[PDB]
Amino acid sequence: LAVFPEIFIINATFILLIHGVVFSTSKKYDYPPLASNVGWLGLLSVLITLLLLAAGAPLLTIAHLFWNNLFRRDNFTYFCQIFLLLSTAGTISMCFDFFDQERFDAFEFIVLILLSTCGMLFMISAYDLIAMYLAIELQSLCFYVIAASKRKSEFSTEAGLKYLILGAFSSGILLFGCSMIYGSTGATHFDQLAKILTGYEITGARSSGIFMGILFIAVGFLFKITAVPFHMWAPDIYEGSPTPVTAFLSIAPKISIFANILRVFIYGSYGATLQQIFFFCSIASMILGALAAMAQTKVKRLLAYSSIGHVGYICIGFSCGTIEGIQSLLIGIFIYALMTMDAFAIVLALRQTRVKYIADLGALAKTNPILAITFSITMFSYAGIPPLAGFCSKFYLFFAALGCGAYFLALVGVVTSVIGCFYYIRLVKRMFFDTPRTWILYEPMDRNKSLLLAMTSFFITLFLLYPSPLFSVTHQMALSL
Amino acid sequence: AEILGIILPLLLGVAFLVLAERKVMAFVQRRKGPDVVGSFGLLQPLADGLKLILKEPISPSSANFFLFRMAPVATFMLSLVAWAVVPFDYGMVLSDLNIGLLYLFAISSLGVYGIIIAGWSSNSKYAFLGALRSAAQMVSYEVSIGLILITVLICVGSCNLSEIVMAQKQIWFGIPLFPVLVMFFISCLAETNRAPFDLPEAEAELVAGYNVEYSSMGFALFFLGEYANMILMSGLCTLFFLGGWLPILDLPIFKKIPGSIWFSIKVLFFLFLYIWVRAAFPRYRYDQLMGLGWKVFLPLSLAWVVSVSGLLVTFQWL
Amino acid sequence: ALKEEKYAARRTILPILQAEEDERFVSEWKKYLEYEADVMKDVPGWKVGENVYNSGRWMPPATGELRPD
Amino acid sequence: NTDITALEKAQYPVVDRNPAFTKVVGNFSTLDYLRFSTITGISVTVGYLSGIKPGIKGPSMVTGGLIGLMGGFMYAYQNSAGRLMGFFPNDGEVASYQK
Amino acid sequence: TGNPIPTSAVLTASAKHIGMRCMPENVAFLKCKKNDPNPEKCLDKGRDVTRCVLGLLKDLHQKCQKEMDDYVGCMYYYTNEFDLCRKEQEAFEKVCPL
Amino acid sequence: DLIKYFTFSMIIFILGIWGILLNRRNILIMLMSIELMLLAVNSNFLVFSVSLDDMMGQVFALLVLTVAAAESAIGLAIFVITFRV
Amino acid sequence: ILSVLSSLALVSGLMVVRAKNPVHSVLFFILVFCDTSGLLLLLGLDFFAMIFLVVYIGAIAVLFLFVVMMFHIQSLRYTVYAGKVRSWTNLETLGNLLYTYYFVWFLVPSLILLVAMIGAIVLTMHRTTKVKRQDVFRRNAIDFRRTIM
Amino acid sequence: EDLHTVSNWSGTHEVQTRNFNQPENLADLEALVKESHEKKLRIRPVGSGLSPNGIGLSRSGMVNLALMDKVLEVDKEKKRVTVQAGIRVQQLVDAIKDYGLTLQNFASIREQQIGGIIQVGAHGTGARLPPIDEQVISMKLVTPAKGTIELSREKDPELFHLARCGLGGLGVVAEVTLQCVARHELVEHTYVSNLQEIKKNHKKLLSANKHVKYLYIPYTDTVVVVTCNPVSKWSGPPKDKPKYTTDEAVQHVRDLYRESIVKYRVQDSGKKSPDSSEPDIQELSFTELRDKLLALDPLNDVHVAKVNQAEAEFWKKSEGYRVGWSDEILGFDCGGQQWVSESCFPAGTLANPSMKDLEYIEELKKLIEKEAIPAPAPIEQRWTARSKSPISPAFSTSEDDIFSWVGIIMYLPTADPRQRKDITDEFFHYRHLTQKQLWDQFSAYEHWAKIEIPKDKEELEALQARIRKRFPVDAYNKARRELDPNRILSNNMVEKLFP
Amino acid sequence: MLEFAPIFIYLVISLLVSLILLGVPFLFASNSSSRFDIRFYLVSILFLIFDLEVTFFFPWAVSLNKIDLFGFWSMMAFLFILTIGFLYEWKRGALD
Amino acid sequence: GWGITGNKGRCYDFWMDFSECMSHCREPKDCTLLREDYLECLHHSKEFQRRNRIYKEEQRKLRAASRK
Repeated sequence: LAVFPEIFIINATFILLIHGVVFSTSKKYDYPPLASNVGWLGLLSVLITLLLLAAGAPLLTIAHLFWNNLFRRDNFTYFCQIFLLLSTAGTISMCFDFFDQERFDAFEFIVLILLSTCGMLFMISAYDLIAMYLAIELQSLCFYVIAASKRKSEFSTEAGLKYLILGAFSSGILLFGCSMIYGSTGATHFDQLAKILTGYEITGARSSGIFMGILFIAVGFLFKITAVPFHMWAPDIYEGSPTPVTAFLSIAPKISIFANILRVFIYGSYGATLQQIFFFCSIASMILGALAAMAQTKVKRLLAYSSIGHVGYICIGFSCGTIEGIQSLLIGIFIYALMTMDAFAIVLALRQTRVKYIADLGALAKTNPILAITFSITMFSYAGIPPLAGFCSKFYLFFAALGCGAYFLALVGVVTSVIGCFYYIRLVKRMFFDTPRTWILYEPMDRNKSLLLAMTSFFITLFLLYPSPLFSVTHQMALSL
Repeated sequence: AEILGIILPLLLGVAFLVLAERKVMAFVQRRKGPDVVGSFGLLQPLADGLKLILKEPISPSSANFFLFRMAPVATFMLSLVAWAVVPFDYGMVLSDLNIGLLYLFAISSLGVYGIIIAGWSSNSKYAFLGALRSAAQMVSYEVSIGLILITVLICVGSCNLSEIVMAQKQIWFGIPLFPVLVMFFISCLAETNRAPFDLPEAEAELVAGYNVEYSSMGFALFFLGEYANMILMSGLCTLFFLGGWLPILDLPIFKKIPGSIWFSIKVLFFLFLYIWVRAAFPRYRYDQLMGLGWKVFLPLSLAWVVSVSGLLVTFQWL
Repeated sequence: ALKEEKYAARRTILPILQAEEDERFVSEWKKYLEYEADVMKDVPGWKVGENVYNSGRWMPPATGELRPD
Repeated sequence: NTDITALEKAQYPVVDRNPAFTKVVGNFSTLDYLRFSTITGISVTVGYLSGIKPGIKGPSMVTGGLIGLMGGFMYAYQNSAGRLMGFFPNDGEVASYQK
Repeated sequence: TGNPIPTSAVLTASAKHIGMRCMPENVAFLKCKKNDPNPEKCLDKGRDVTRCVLGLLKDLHQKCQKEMDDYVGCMYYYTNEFDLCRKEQEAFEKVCPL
Repeated sequence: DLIKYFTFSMIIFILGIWGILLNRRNILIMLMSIELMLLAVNSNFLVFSVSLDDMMGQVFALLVLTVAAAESAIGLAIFVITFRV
Repeated sequence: ILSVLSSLALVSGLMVVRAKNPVHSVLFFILVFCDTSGLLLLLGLDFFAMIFLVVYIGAIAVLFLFVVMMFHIQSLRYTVYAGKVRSWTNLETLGNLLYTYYFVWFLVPSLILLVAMIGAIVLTMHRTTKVKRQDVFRRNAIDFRRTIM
Repeated sequence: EDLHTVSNWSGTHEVQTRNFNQPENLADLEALVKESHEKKLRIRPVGSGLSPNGIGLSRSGMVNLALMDKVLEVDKEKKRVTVQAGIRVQQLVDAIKDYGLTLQNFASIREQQIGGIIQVGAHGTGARLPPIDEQVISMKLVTPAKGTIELSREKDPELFHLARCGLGGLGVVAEVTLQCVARHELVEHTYVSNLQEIKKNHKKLLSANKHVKYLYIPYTDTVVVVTCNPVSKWSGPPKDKPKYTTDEAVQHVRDLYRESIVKYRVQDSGKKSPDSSEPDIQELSFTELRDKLLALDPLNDVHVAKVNQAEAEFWKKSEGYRVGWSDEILGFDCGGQQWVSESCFPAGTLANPSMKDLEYIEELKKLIEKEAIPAPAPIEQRWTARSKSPISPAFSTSEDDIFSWVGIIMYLPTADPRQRKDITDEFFHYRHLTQKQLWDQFSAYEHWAKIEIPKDKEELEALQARIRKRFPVDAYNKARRELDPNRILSNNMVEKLFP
Repeated sequence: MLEFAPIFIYLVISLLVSLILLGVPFLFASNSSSRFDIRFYLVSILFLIFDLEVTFFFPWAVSLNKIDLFGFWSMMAFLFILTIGFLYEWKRGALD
Repeated sequence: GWGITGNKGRCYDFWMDFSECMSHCREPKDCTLLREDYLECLHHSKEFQRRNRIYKEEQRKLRAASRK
């Protein structure tokens, strides 16, 4: 046993896939638009998976056969795997409206999202290089298809091709690293790998073959999370695709990759090389994002760059070896995810507006004044303004970084937060104080999208009154590795 | 080397198969086939050949000599090299590969190249699309032949063709898996084109469906290739399913039991079956044909791998 | 049953073949050690002649990748 | 080979290590049959309700019920197994002390 | 073939007899090898198995040589393949050593 | 001799990544080089499995075969869709 | 001498990344795969040689050829006679593992082939079946029918 | 005390050395003890197995002692070390030496846990030196279900003695407190003397040092004998401001258990005099000779007799004596385990006029010479004092007495293994060195670590009844049932000894 | 591998034979007497997938006595996933 | 640790020693003797470095004789 939570989502995907194709290819049902019927059913398939994974959390480690030769499930994986499904479900909740407006007959598009979640669930628990690569391939492959869903419009398909090549290269680079890592280790399991690589220290103890592999595996992961050293065309992918598909790739693959990153590198590899590369990436991502937030104008692209800047703050936790720092990274991932879902949902709130600049998004003070305050909260959360939940996560990242001793890295993060805040007050000024740009009038959304904002915006502000639970949850996960 | 002793007799076999097909398919139609040229048309293949050789070209065009003057060479070399692993009697295979069967599968996967290239070098849109359709057919009845060979492989231990014909000492796999022989034959009919399945080979659409520069050598080499591919794919329905070189084992006093003679008799039966089944059945139109390789011979082949795997796993017959 | 008969015959003649190979390889190893101690002259070279074990276990010396293929 | 030996195992008193199917499913408490029943309902109700839009209410209800059966049954199985094995509260040791 | 030269054919031909007899020497050699695979450490047990087996061959060579000379003719003709001649195998086994 | 069969695969992989870097304009050569580098790591797994005398290499090489093949399938299908009608 | 003839694969791999004529690129692609299979033969991995042939130069470079033709771009050994008594052919010693011990890394490539099927379907159905062959779709009551042009 | 590093930045990399099986948290171990007390499953502390008696059973649940070994507490003011039984004796003595105190007596083997040694008839060489069993001021015994109760020798002298003599069957000692004597210096002596000469010299050795150890090797008139002498404080030169240079003659740093690994450097440095006792080896030639002695039994090995004389001569060529602290200098049993089984004669004060100390040594040595089946490994003979009430405060009053301990050692690993084990067990049971045939009247006290009346299959009656007849363990048998009703702490050899 | 050399020379000798069959006609007889059919990409990708799954069939075929009833069921799970893919292709209508 | 011809592989025995000695090993540094022996079985690097010097010393004498 022990694979039942993953088995259910794979079975649920197959059952939805058979239901969608048989029904969609039905003259009797007049070839109906299954998407949105596959939806709701798809959202509850994730929710049933969430319950099964949570229910069997003590039972997850049922047998040595699964952990030693296939995948190992641990307390850290369970807490993040629960979050991964919740992140996936939250994205589906905002996405349902997009399915309704679009002529979505793509029942398969939901099955791809569930298949991606199954790949992501296998990715979090993957304990072998073969398993991690195969799981990464499935999650990315499902994602490649979602990017090219709007075939009639070349803008989505061309964006998909750049995402596909970046994905193929990232998987391929990681694969080459596995080959080199395999050559020295003689085994592909992370557990066997850790025994050979424990305290390898490429300066203290010679390890030419292992390092050659480690260099490739680390580089491949960075392309997947849109790290700035390998950001490449990844920011382009975010703006070119419509906002809802962009949201799904924005949070769920990134969270899965970050959780996979901590497991593959901290436990398996012990050299003074892995922490430093993230430290350089963190400084660069925040610097690139801060420059980009001022440089970028389109609201969708700006969100991607703000997300890239936040990704750098997340990277610092791995960069500082302290377990408290790894915990701080987890606090950041959760806050960034809630804000990223909230931010995409506010953009999704202005569904009526076609692609438009920030100035057009302004003038929301007179109309939808509460939404205007809600937009201000979303920008503030990435900005690092103190009352919001993001600052508390950043302060833990910074407090851990000061304890870790990363004064230079910590300072640039504060400086990048400072660089971001000026644009955010300017954006807040744009919303109410100035640049209304025509007094444009917006349209309503579904209750689920409003609740995504309601359950998140209140929580972002409520974090100050009761911040203890999240901090407790995050450290437990870091210690488990 | 001794590759001459397997290519020259095979060349004679193909040359006499053109006559065997014309003559058998004629006898079927209540008429003697080629019957004046030789004593019984036995020289008719040599007459067809020596005619095609003495026919002046329509245009020399020896300039384009690396593109499609070696593509028929490739098709024919593949159809002839898949004969190495085919064993005619115990210890008469030219090269006993311990993965022999998979090597045949690979040779087919390269014959796909042969067809595609020799059709693309013909700068005729109709002929090129015809060659592409023929390649897609030859490769769509290759998943079905693949699964049929996985069945006959589950029954056997290994892919070694000498073992697959040695694993039938007790009973030929034609008797228990007869439904499979019918599917391998109806696939080998469709993998090669010569079949009820030859719309790309509809009498006219074939000649104008492989090349533009004939010069006769191209016409003969394609037909020599089709007839060797046919002798081969009939020398597979007789290794796998019929007993490759095995008698019925009654051990007669009249019969001294030669091996290669039994392999010959069986491959003659399957060649005669190729002819008979070309005579008596209408063509499948390539639009029902591709819908027969996917919707009929793939499900009925998958079922057979699960049936011959199940019934051999439950009762430990493996 | 035929394959088990063949494998039983092979396993039964295995000790004789392995003894012949042991004698042959140990003779080649004696001559290789008498070559090493001769190419090394024993003052400048490997002050220990064979010293191939590298831990408490023996292994056939070394080769390429796959000769029998 | 295989073995049901588990990490973090036997936190509660085991009743039958490695329960055979047709026993771990014959151990369904009236709560498991109430978990396998509410999951199948929330999966039929969502399945029928999702299909009101495309006209597939009946067959989408049936496929939601198939998903619910699979999921709720594997959940009831998780519960009754982690109960028979030493993983869950496991107050059903009276069934062993009595039989 | 000829003097009892332990060729491939003459060894795989008498392997039945090398199984019935010379089993203690074979199992001792195998016990050594599975204990430690260094060739020297049971060079003596190698001599012991080779001694009893060369003796077994010279016994088989001396008695019913023509049947043994026909069976090893088989095993050299068909390379140690048993089924290809069960007639010679029976002749050689039936005449003297069963 | 393992170095000869590895550094040759290593520089086949380098050729693949080189063609990736240069040919950002043409995509069919991009996919060519993708399958090239997924061979130079596949042939690498096979060579390292023969050298180490370990079967995990060949298992992983077979799975990379039947994963890079699906990757090429989806890649070329995406490339054909990219050249819309 | 065929050992060092991997230089053929080496130069043909340099051709595909330095060729503007796509036919030469795919030809030297096929050549790279043929020489890589030659190599995998010299190593004795017979199964992987034939699998390279099949699933590369009978499927994948077939795909690439299609993308070119259409859509033009413009002594001392000590052989241990144990473990030779029963020589395991490469297929047998891949099947002893892939289907029983590491079988989940074999059911996951199952899911990857299934995702490849679903992907080739959802991508290259090309509006040629129920994806859009459902109907043009029309509704009379909303339709103006000459009331509004 | 800390662990030997964690690369993972966390506990996921584990270091424990002895007891690799892994030990739960002390509360978790107690919860496992409670679970067994409620499952009725036998549980024993993990056993090294060096002792022939099976204190730890593989069938029984095994409790990891790595945390117990890691945590050690010594109080200088109270001169008492409060530590869990899991810690090995060598680690415990080193901690006492670090605190400036020494242990009066030592266990035969450093690897065995000190608490297990206290259970197995703990004793040390010395007529005037009190045994380790009487040197332990306090002990804590696991309470059958949950928790433990602290006890002291003064609080429960009879119960403490019953538990120590019980071999841990009556109770498992969670924590043991040992009194530490003022630091003193012991000089190790290694030499070979004739068995008849050494038995005659036994009284002289007993008078000179008060501690006597004799090793008997068969087929050799000369038998290796190792003795330890306690030097006077500030003997020779008086102490002065330089801590080491002035006191170097009185106290010098010496190697303790240096030969942890049998393989040793063959290079010659410094004195470079080869010996098999203080160093594993000092010369390449004597290393080859030692390998031959291990391969061939002494009866067939002529070189071992010559080597024993040569090593004694080598000691004379080398420094005449080696002076080190009492904790630093002690006799350590070799890591390799060879079965030892024999009974020990008691030199009681009433028995001392009836049989002289010279008579006791002569009779035992003559009996070892008379043994029908010779034992190849050397036979160690040592003397320990009675559990005197003054040494550790106790309500119970014990008359002063002495003991003589003889153990016959044979090679456990051999060609055709265990065939010798069977013949030697028969030889222990019925030959001149017989546990019950002739020594039942003597009532010689078998060492608890040794197997009792071997083979145990040949006779189980002696352990159950004859041992009760020989010594008053009947109260201990009732106490064993009383201390643990569930009998979760049950060892099969203890069950034979005490029902 | 040892038996691969006969076919290794077979390729070259058949090359020679076909070159002679090419040159024979050349010597004698002197002076005086649709935008795109994507279904060909669907059929092609589908053959690719099904030949990958036959590649996975081959070791399971030749080694099925070793994997007693567990390798069989693992392959039947792989094959049920193949069948789900093939039924999604049949219903969607790629087999036409 | 299965191998190309199976037969328990070749370095699984060395990995078995490295893994047995990696049970509750004090530190990898303490057991690195088995890991290096295990790596040596995997790549034969220790034999190669000695082979290069045996080749070099023999070559150095031969090169010295040739140069004269």
